[PDB]
Amino acid sequence: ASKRALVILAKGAEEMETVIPVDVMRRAGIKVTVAGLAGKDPVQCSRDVVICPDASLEDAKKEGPYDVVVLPGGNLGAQNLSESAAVKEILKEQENRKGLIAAICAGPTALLAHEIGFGSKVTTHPLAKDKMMNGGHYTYSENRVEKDGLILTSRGPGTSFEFALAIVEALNGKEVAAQVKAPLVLK
Amino acid sequence: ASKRALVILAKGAEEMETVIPVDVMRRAGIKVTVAGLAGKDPVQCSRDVVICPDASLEDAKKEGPYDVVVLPGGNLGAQNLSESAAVKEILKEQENRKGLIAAICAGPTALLAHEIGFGSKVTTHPLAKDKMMNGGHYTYSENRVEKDGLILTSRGPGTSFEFALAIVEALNGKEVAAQVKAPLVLK
Repeated sequence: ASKRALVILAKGAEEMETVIPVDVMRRAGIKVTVAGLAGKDPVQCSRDVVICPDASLEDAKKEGPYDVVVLPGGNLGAQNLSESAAVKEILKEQENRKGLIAAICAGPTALLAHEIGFGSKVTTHPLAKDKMMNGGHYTYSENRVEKDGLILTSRGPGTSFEFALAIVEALNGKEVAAQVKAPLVLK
Repeated sequence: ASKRALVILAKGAEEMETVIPVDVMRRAGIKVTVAGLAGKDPVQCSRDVVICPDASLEDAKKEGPYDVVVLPGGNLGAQNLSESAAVKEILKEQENRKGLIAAICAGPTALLAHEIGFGSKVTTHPLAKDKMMNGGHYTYSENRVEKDGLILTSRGPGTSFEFALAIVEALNGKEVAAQVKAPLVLK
């Protein structure tokens, strides 16, 4: 069967950090569901790009567990994710079932807000470090992509490809990741 | 005043090649208009990401000339751009007025279809080279970003950031490009 990914899209989400992983994972044969936090309506991203989610988080949630739950960054988007009880439940369940959780940029602060994976080595956008480290519940890393067990984090728009490919490797293996990477014309 | 950019969005367009330049240019203070080729309705991109254009190409066109006309890639999207008479007129006018034209991935083949900038040194996605070189109307380059005068081209999803930053430098200068680049956490 094909692995499945849940991407939670909220207003203020960084559109590059949303689209790059969605696109790359789909190139990997992963069944991706772009779930709107607020509902089924179009989401206005941080730089005003408007994306239409495949479904509402409420409905997507009802579609069994996913092999990975992806949290895009963007300050306002991360704040929305952090204040959502629905998101809290989803991450709690994913962590409990030992499923992968991937967050990029300011996205990881949602993990702190919902007390997810405390003790994990994580990274975030440089400007989100202080917020993420409030209380010292995680150990900080400057690696472009950081994967501590089932907690995978990344730094920003510029690390989106590395972040996406790391998720692909975790779900479908190194061979698939390399196959998907070549046509992208990356480094 | 602020520079203005026209991004032409067609069905099948590569969403990463569309969103990255739009986002980066907006970070640069450039007024960007995402114009839908088919109309004002949402556009289904190559990897099914659905983007809502700011306006129709027909209406965007009526909004005077732009400092840059951007053509995203994606095979099906490039084909749509190449078959559009509206696009032909827009590029002809931009070239005539000596305005910048930027195309990435398969996007440059739209230039060939509309006989734009013949004789220019250009690059495209590796798989689009043969189509672009039919007739030998351009000279090929393997540079990740190629800028020959007012014709700026790039190779693929993985060169999108370099492509966008090149456009920013061309419109607003090196200082602004560097300022916009730092927060992205690129190479």
